[PDB]
Amino acid sequence: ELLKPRTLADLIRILHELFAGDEVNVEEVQAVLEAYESNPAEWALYAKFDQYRYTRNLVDQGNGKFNLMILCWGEGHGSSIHDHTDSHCFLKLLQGNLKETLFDWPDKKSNEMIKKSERTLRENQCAYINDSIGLHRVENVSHTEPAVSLHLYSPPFDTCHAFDQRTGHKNKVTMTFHSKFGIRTP
Ligand SMILES: [Fe+2]
Repeated sequence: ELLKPRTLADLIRILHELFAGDEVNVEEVQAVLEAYESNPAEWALYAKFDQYRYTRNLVDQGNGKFNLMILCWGEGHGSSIHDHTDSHCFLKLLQGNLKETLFDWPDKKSNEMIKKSERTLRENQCAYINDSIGLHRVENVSHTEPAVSLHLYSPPFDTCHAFDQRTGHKNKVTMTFHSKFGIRTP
């Protein structure tokens, strides 16, 4: 029985129930994430920016079956084109806007990866990606406004691949947490 999360803490409680089982109802999880109304005071602890690139800040370790984290994107900060390592990946905007560009999995032949589409994710919207949908790049194209997003992955993963837009060639990247539970982890 999906109810509106009153706060980030409440959202976290609800996610624990939604992942209590072995499977994931994606539309339910997306609906719940979207229904949470971003309250900057509730997530200020996790919103740790870096001047040069976006940061990943662990919020909740889940129950074995998922991770929840907050990503902070300075003006002009973006990601590589990348996958999500056979996991569900939900992205909800907490502040500002991000541009998401979608790409197809490349062919083994070296070739330019051409975008299949792009959209602007706006405050409070929750997007979903998984490998069956494709690859994406996410960027804060704003010149004046930082962005903050809330990400949920299941199962958790700490490696992914970055793709070279010119060739489609991939390289494994190990993902790191800038902070965990509000504590900077260098
Ligand atoms: Fe991503």
